[PDB]
Amino acid sequence: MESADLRALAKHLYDSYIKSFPLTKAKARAILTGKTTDKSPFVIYDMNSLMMGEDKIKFKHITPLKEVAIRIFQGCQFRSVEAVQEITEYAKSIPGFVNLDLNDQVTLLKYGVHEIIYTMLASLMNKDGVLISEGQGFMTREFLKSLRKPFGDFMEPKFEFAVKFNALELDDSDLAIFIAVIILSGDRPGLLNVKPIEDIQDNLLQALELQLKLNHPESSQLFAKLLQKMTDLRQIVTEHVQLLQVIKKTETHPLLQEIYKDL
Amino acid sequence: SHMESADLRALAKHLYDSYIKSFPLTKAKARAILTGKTTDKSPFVIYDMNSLMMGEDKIQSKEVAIRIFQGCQFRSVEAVQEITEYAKSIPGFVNLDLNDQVTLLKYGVHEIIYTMLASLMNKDGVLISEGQGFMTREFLKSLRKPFGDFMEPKFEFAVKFNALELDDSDLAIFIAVIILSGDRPGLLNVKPIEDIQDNLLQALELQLKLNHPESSQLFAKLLQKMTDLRQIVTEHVQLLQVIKKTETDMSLHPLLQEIYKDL
Ligand SMILES: CC[C@@H](NC(=O)c1ccc2c(c1)c(C)c(C)n2Cc1ccc(F)cc1F)c1ccccc1
Repeated sequence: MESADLRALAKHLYDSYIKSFPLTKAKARAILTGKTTDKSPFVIYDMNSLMMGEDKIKFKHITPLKEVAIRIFQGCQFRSVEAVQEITEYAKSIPGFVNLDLNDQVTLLKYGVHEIIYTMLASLMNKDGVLISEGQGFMTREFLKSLRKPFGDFMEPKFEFAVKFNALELDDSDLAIFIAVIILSGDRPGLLNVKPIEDIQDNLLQALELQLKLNHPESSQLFAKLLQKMTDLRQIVTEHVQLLQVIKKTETHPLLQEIYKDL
Repeated sequence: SHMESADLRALAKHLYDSYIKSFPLTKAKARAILTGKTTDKSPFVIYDMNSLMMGEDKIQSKEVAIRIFQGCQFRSVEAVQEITEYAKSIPGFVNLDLNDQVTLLKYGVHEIIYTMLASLMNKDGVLISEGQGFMTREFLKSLRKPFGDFMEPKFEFAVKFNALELDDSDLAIFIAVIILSGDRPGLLNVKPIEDIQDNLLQALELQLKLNHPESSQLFAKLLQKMTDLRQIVTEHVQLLQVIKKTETDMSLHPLLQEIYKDL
């Protein structure tokens, strides 16, 4: 509607984005390049550095367990569950979300967290590795693909997406509106009242379009390129669940399986 | 109406919202079925062997006492899945050590099932089959030994617990307090667990004061009910040790077995 109101929505989403996500992209980019404050993350590049990292980095997912490739997949599921709760808190700050049907709120989050997890995973990724444990570590890309089959292929697609996605050079204020657009997708299966969802998303898309033009004046059709990335996000989520269904045939704890019943 | 009350009320609203999304049969719906004030919510009442056989196909050639006991396990296992889903929504729960998350769910899931079971109970019986059925207290008490002495401690607690007249918004915070118990055996980090419960205990005190202003010291009486919950769990595990050695042709559900392992 009003151009000034769209900037108010952009400022609101960014303020909530900071409160909901501790390790922002700006903080992650400072770690991946050097914030002139030392505190460089512990790098995991092989099996020996991984065993040293577990004795130094405070890992809160070390259950009595036997192969190494399972532990790494276990750690990435612990963080995923933490991420879902961060996204859920952020989704509640989107204007109009809490007023939606309660079943629709659950549906929008059920199918949206995966696409948001990979979107924000790109903020912690360069072409050589990904930050882990709130930025205290850095697991190299070569060490991830050196894992045995099929555990050596569940991160390479995210790297291929991140290197293309990070080329857009979006900051946290851009991602805050972009993440809100993904959550309010009116085409999620099982929605009961699509109209208010699309109404809010069309309002978020107007805010994102004005945000990208003011924050990236020299990027011609960046708004269009960012919408094309949403298509690539659903391709990986579909590709990941196919690899996830291969899992459950190899990892064969009852109470632990209920906490991680998804993803 | 200070700023501290704002966060406590926000925490109460968050938990109640997660409570509704995690449990499909709330106390409000349970009471609307039992009070019998409509026509579409009337349940089928099972009171003898005849009405038991009459109420079939409610959306094996086993013994009646065995078949009903097997049905209690499936609902218990399904309840563990719902409590596990609600636990992840408690702020800070998924950020704790993974072994502590399992330990809190291991010892907390019993005290919550019997707490919410009171919502489905009155003086004369308990709702079953998602509220479509209603099994009387005397029919369950008439089952062969020792299957007839399973539900009596639960009915006695429910009658005294329901006298507090708590609604779902009160139960949402009280259930969160039960999960974040820092006295569970085998915990690694008690300080982060006690910090979360102190916040939940603070939110429960304000919730009960605003929702039950005429009820004097309801917060103290609600906390004292933990003694009765512990007594039921102790009596329940003693009975299961009898069936384990008398009914060697059946076993508990694997998810239930892991909960009962050790303590
Ligand atoms: C803590 C786990 C504990 N579970 C119970 O003690 C229990 C018993 C009966 C319950 C319930 C919980 C609940 C939630 C309901 C609604 N019921 C009534 C009910 C519902 C459906 C039906 F088919 C028959 C019914 F009796 C348990 C552990 C191990 C083995 C068996 C049970």
